[PDB]
Amino acid sequence: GAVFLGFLGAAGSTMGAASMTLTVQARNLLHLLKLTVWGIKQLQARVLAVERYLRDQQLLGIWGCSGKLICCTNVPWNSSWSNRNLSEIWDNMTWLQWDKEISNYTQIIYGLLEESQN
Amino acid sequence: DIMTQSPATLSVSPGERATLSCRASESVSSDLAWYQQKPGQAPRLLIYGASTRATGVPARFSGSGSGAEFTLTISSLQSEDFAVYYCQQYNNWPPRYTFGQGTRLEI
Amino acid sequence: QIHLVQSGTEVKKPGSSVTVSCKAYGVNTFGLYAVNWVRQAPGQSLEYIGQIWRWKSSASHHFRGRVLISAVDLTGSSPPISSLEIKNLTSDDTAVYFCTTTSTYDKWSGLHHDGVMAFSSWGQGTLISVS
Amino acid sequence: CRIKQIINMWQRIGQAMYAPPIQGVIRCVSNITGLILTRDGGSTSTT
Amino acid sequence: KKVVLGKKGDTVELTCTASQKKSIQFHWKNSNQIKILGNQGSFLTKGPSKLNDRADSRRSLWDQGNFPLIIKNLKIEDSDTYICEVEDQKEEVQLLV
Amino acid sequence: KEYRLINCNTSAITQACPKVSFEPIPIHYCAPAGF
Amino acid sequence: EVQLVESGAEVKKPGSSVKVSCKASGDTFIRYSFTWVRQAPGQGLEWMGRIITILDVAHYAPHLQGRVTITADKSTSTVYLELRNLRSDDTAVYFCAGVYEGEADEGEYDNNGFLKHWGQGTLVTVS
Ligand SMILES: *[C@@H]1O[C@H](CO)[C@@H](O[C@@H]2O[C@H](CO)[C@@H](O[C@@H]3O[C@H](CO[C@H]4O[C@H](CO[C@H]5O[C@H](CO)[C@@H](O)[C@H](O)[C@@H]5O[C@H]5O[C@H](CO)[C@@H](O)[C@H](O)[C@@H]5O)[C@@H](O)[C@H](O[C@H]5O[C@H](CO)[C@@H](O)[C@H](O)[C@@H]5O)[C@@H]4O)[C@@H](O)[C@H](O[C@H]4O[C@H](CO)[C@@H](O)[C@H](O)[C@@H]4O[C@H]4O[C@H](CO)[C@@H](O)[C@H](O)[C@@H]4O[C@H]4O[C@H](CO)[C@@H](O)[C@H](O)[C@@H]4O)[C@@H]3O)[C@H](O)[C@H]2NC(C)=O)[C@H](O)[C@H]1NC(C)=O
Ligand SMILES: *[C@@H]1O[C@H](CO)[C@@H](O[C@@H]2O[C@H](CO)[C@@H](O[C@@H]3O[C@H](CO)[C@@H](O)[C@H](O[C@H]4O[C@H](CO)[C@@H](O)[C@H](O)[C@@H]4O[C@H]4O[C@H](CO)[C@@H](O)[C@H](O)[C@@H]4O)[C@@H]3O)[C@H](O)[C@H]2NC(C)=O)[C@H](O)[C@H]1NC(C)=O
Ligand SMILES: *[C@@H]1O[C@H](CO)[C@@H](O[C@@H]2O[C@H](CO)[C@@H](O[C@@H]3O[C@H](CO[C@H]4O[C@H](CO)[C@@H](O)[C@H](O)[C@@H]4O)[C@@H](O)[C@H](O[C@H]4O[C@H](CO)[C@@H](O)[C@H](O)[C@@H]4O)[C@@H]3O)[C@H](O)[C@H]2NC(C)=O)[C@H](O)[C@H]1NC(C)=O
Ligand SMILES: *[C@@H]1O[C@H](CO)[C@@H](O)[C@H](O)[C@H]1NC(C)=O
Repeated sequence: GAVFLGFLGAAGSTMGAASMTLTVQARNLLHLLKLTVWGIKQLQARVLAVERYLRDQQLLGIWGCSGKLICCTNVPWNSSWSNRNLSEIWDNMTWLQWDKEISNYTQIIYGLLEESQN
Repeated sequence: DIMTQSPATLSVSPGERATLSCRASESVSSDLAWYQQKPGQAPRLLIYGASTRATGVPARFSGSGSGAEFTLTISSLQSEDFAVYYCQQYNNWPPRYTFGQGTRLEI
Repeated sequence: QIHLVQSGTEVKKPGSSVTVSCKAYGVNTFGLYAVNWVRQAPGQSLEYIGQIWRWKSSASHHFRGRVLISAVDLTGSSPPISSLEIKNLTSDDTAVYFCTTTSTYDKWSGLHHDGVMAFSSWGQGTLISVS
Repeated sequence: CRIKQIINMWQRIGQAMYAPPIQGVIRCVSNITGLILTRDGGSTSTT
Repeated sequence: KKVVLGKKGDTVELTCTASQKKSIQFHWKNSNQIKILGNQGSFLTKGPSKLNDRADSRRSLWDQGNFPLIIKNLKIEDSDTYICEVEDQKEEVQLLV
Repeated sequence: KEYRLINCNTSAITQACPKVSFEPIPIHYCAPAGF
Repeated sequence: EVQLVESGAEVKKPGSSVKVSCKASGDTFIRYSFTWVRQAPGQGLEWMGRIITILDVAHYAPHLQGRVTITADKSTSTVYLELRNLRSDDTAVYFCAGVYEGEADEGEYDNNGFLKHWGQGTLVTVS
């Protein structure tokens, strides 16, 4: 569960280069009494990392995208969510600009992705 | 909890070297205070730290020792060295600075 | 507690230059904040001029080559000063000028969109007449 | 440089008293890699 | 603003007050921006003024937010606006001798 | 309470004083999983 | 080097509260840690307690828990002792004693246990 840092190397570059770096940096990045306390604290780090990863996979489990690094769902865009030519999306923007831009539509998209499993 | 003196009574003559010693239960090794009290007087200090003289102390008062057992010697016992001799352990913290018993020297 | 203060009312000649000061009391630095100069013709609506966000001076396409926007940080005995110089004045620049400052510290704020900003804190008005 | 033993705590507001000093030689080979300065306001340049 | 008067010699007390009970950093200055007092963590710092020797603050009150200033030996040259700077509440009192 | 002469009992604690050693080692402030 | 003028001898009762002062006139009062030591008649010295002057903290022997209070005032330069629950054995000779501790106003406090300067001894009689 130490691959959370390797996500961040593609910040600043645009969305297509980051989408390639997803697959590339995912494939490449894979008895004294005072010592048992160190063993227990390192296990409490590792098991916490495993539980945070499983919670992040369970939140992708609602939407039918558990385990998939990239999935393509069945919820059509109402085009009042970034009414923009998607060449400009995948070439002129970074991910921080998306988290800023569609921030007021993201709970709506999450509700639709939950409701489109029924 | 601890402080006996190794003699009890020293009924000696002047000119004779005195025998004063102090026995403690636990190790101190630096903190023993020597006092001399004539009856009717405030106890004059002689040796603090079990190794040094105070102000106005004559050179005949020689204190020494280590650990828990200490010894003060008076070689030239004068006609004023008949009194009660006290030893005080002041090692421990928080302060519980107990005293010794006392040694009378009636001639 | 930004208490941004400008200079006073000025009048110049056509075909000349002018300079308007903008002292930024209560501003940490211009690295964190960003200064947007804007103007208003009498009776009209507010017309953008330029900015110096992240120490990159830039003016709009209407005003290129005629306008210099400079800044000195909070050094020593003076607060951060922005300044607006206009070369080759015409009689159509008689207007109330404003320097504005907004905070660019938080990326997920919403007051700014990649260097295009809402004007969260304002000056008080520097009128320039041209005769 | 003296050695003082009725100290003001920096942890909080208080005072502390410590043991008397130690036996022998104390060595404190260090590096001054910083300062902390303040100023004087006013007046009408000056120094 | 506040106005506090004195006559001569006796102590006089000025106050800041914060609303957090946290012993945060303050400073007491005058009109010419010369320092009079300064909290530094939990330590006291005077300033290079005429109140270098005569100013004092109750140290134990800082944990309750109250930040006093106590001036002793009120002379005629100690009548000036004194300023709390705590976080932003630049409080101004005026001392009269 | 009450109200300006707030009860400032300057308490005192007496503990034992062993003479300790003291030399500061470096410290690495790590961030947890997810940060 | 303070001279420690004690209080006068008193006549007390069983179950009373005696207050014995000790005026230490001389050098700086806060630089001197003081100590009350009693003397039973004919017997050895019993340590009662020790007050640190500038920290204003007093420690006591385990036999005198809750029944003795050593205070001091720095303007009067006076070290007061107050005993409650006076018993029959409390008829004894009491002693106030000081020692030089160093420049306690800024720095040094040597924490000495030996008693250099003494008072004069005051007999308190419980009758
Ligand atoms: C922490 O450390 C940090 C460093 O690690 C530190 O950051 C540095 O801070 C300092 C300040 O402390 C910064 O220095 C200032 O930078 C300002 C911004 O400068 C930029 O832009 C200007 C303008 O560029 C426009 O025009 C030129 C024309 O040649 C074009 O080439 C440009 O493309 C651009 O044009 C576009 O925009 C125009 C509108 O403005 C449009 O019209 C146009 O169409 C275009 O769209 C450039 O000149 C600057 O480049 C210069 O410097 C860079 C390197 O810094 C060089 O590479 C380059 O060659 C140039 O030399 C830069 O791009 C400056 O404005 C500011 O300059 C003032 O001070 C300097 C001295 O320091 C003076 O020489 C200068 O004249 C300015 O002073 C004037 O204004 C002050 C008040 O603002 C007055 O007091 C003074 O009297 C003087 O006024 C005079 O002129 C006025 C107009 O100029 C006029 O109005 C007056 O009437 C009077 O005549 C200064 O250089 C520095 O850049 C930061 N650097 C970095 C790396 O961050 C930080 O502060 C520290 N922080 C803390 C808290 O300590
Ligand atoms: C900046 O960093 C530097 C290091 O990068 C720090 O410098 C170090 O400072 C420490 C302490 O100042 C020093 O440690 C001493 O080293 C000596 C040499 O080896 C030791 O002799 C000494 O140990 C004695 O004292 C200890 C403490 O009680 C005892 O536990 C130990 O047994 C030794 O004591 C003997 O002698 C004493 C004499 O008083 C007697 O009491 C004892 O009974 C016993 O006989 C310390 O270990 C380091 O060596 C320094 N390192 C260097 C390279 O100089 C510096 O302190 C830092 N600056 C600050 C401000 O922290
Ligand atoms: C870093 O530290 C500096 C201190 O050196 C702080 O600078 C001070 O900032 C305060 C505001 O935070 C300034 O106070 C304001 O001054 C404004 C203008 O007055 C100045 O200019 C006139 C005209 O030239 C002079 O006559 C006058 O002497 C001043 O030089 C006032 O307009 C402001 O008042 C307004 O708000 C107050 C709020 O209480 C109202 O009461 C008023 O009615 C009015 O609406 C205000 O007084 C102060 O002047 C600055 N001093 C200096 C020396 O720079 C920085 O703020 C600080 N920065 C940070 C980030 O902390
Ligand atoms: C002092 O600085 C030098 C710089 O290289 C360093 O090597 C040395 O270890 C430092 N001394 C210390 C930390 O005691």
